[PDB]
Order: sequence, then structure tokens, then C-alpha cells
Amino acid sequence: ENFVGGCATGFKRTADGRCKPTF
Repeated sequence: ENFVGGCATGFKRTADGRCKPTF
């Protein structure tokens, strides 16, 4: 129960961080 959800619509995952507002 951790890979079923992540970032929001306006939130994108960073190739070096996490789920933040558009990269």
C-alpha cells in the first residue's frame, strides 16, 4: 500500500526528488 498512489494532477515526480508541483 504505497505504489497505488503518488503525486496529484498538478504534481509531477522528479527524477531526483519526489512528487512536487510540476517537477
